[PDB]
Amino acid sequence: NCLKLAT
Amino acid sequence: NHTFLHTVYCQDGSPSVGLSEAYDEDQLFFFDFSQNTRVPRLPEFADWAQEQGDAPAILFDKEFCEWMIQQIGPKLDGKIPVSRGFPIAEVFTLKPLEFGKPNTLVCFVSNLFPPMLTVNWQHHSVPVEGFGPTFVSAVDGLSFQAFSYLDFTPEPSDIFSCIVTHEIDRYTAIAYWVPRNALPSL
Amino acid sequence: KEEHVIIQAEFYLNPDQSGEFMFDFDGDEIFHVDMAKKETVWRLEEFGRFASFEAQGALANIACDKANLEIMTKRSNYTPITNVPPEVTVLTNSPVELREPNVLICFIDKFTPPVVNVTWLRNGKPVTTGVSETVFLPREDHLFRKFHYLPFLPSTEDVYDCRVEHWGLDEPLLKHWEFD
Amino acid sequence: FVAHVESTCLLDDAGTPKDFTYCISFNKDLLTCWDPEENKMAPSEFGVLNSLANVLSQHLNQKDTLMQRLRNGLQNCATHTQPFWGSLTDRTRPPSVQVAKTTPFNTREPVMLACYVWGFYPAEVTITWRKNGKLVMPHSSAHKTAQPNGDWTYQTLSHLALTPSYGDTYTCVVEHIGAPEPILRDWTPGL
Amino acid sequence: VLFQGPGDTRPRFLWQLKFECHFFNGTERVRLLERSIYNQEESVRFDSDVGEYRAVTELGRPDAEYWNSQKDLLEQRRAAVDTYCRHNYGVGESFTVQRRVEPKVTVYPSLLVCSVSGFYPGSIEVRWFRNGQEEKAGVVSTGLIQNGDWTFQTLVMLETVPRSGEVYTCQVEHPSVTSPLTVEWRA
Ligand SMILES: *[C@@H]1O[C@H](CO)[C@@H](O[C@@H]2O[C@H](CO)[C@@H](O)[C@H](O)[C@H]2NC(C)=O)[C@H](O)[C@H]1NC(C)=O
Repeated sequence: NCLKLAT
Repeated sequence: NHTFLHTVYCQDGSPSVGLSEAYDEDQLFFFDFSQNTRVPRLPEFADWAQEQGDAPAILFDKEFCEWMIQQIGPKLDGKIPVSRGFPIAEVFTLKPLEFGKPNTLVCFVSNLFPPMLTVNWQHHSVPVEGFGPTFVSAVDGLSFQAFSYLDFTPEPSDIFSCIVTHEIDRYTAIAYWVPRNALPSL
Repeated sequence: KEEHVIIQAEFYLNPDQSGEFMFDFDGDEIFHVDMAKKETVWRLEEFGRFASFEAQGALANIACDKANLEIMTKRSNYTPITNVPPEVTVLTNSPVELREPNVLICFIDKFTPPVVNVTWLRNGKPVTTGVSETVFLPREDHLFRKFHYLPFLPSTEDVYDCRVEHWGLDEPLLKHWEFD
Repeated sequence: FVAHVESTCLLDDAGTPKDFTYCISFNKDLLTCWDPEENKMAPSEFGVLNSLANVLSQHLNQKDTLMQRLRNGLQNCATHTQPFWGSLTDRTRPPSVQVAKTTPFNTREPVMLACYVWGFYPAEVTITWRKNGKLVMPHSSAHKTAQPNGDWTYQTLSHLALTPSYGDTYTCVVEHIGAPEPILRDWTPGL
Repeated sequence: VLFQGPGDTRPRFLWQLKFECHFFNGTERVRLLERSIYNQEESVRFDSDVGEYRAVTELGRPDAEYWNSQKDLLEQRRAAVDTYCRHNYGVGESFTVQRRVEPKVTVYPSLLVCSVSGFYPGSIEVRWFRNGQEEKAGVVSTGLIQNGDWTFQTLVMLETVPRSGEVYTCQVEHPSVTSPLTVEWRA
């Protein structure tokens, strides 16, 4: 899975 | 206890499909789908070349594999990375080095994947005959190897090279050979 | 005082759109995936099985990194990486003897961003046959390193150069080797 | 890409299959192998390509000409491996051996002998040194295995570092199946 | 956009992500370090010894806070020391500790050079002797050099103006050999 930065 | 490898494989690009049979990691037959001919690796092996107890299994495997390349390919192309190794050449004599006596350089190519290659021999960086074919075979762990042979008579100033072209993208590998520790005279 | 380190390192770079996914044991590459070739490549044949197993989803990982880069670039107000020019060294695999086949190694170290042009020059001409090269390898300080190789047969006449280009360099670096 | 349809049979000198596999891989990734216990293709890959591994497994699981071809995997091997088998099973080429000096490396010792051993088959081989009849440890360690020449012959070597004395005679002692008696080769300090 | 000097001065932006498994004494102690780097500045990490994400720099503050709120994610990283680190160390041991290649040791004048090349792994010891007596003065080394191909090399120099009759010995201790290697040189 992809750990996405805060947006 | 021994092993008998029966390896059907196929790929994009030529050779599109092949089968390699090996006993204890030496090639017995490489199949020729052109004439449904099972070719032997040595002359001594020529006679069991036509056992067609194999044919239905071979035809199934051959086709199911080509299905995979043709039908799975389009799906995964660009979606997963393509497996690929840079081949490695080594060059050594068949017999111990003895100046003036007949000998044979062996170019052993390893870590070959995918199995598309061209081998070239040179003498002092000058192209030379090649003395026959390049035998590609399957090895355990889903990899390939290849051998090529150059007959020669070793002299003290010899320099030879083997150049291996991986045909997936024309990457080249090189291995030099020079006379060393030649055996003496009684 | 530690014994071993395994590192999974990924990067993505704009506006080049280059990227990598690799594994590393005590500084040595187990295998990589490139965005330029999209091949899974194991460093030695012994790592073949491991690499196939561990690289099947590497392209997605890089796509994830790309998306995170764009968020970070934006968040930083488009602050650009500062070019750091490489240190380059040329040495041989083993002690050199005449007519004794050897291997030139060019080490390109301590640089960023991970973009370089490396060419081997023999007597001032580029060598195309027999050259190998590593991809961009990670460092503790977050710069990169790279290796280029050329199997060769030492002689008194032949003279070699490793030419390196990088945006942190005012001009190309030429590292010379000759037989002495 | 490279797809693989690979079957291996683990035979015997006698000719008796002691095991059997049939496996499918794609892109060097092992996807699904035959299980002779439950008579079906079971997924081996549980990574990204797992989903694909179930799809191939089930396409094959519905073919009669296949599910029984492999149910009789063991006995089928013996059938194909019968005309040439026995023949290869006792194929041997004896090893030719020579001893000469070679350039010393990794040693203070002024002399290094090399025992060359070649042309043999099968690959398995045992080399030992004797100094005037009595055994002695070699320069070699770290598990050397014969190099395949790729034409059903193998080659190898062994070294012994020494300080030559006048009467001394050194012996290379090679043990291969290709010869009934252990091969001996001698060398004495001359000149 | 700014124009000067050499072709392609366009700005670059770089993102790196690193997972580092640090092993102590086999696998008895293991430390996972998950790092995010923008350009050259590491901004946020998960240090298995700390148990949660922590901003290194300002730019990482939003991420540490956001990722720590995912109580689910924390649980999985906290267990990664086993599922990822220890598990992957399992696989290999062609790459892990087991690998062993023996050095090629040679000695040649230049100042005497003791060349130790082609070995693995990188733990080695190289000593100089004059007539049986160890010489520690005047001994420098290029350092341990990684070739990038899973072998190391090093040059260890001894400064002397040799005298006739003298025997110099380089001695090498490495895991690949049970007893030390020695190579000599004389003039
Ligand atoms: C790597 O080499 C390439 C080509 O040798 C360089 O590319 C060119 O850059 C100039 C301006 O700097 C352009 O005018 C050309 O059109 C480019 N050529 C190509 C083929 O793209 C590139 O700049 C080099 N990279 C580095 C880091 O120096």
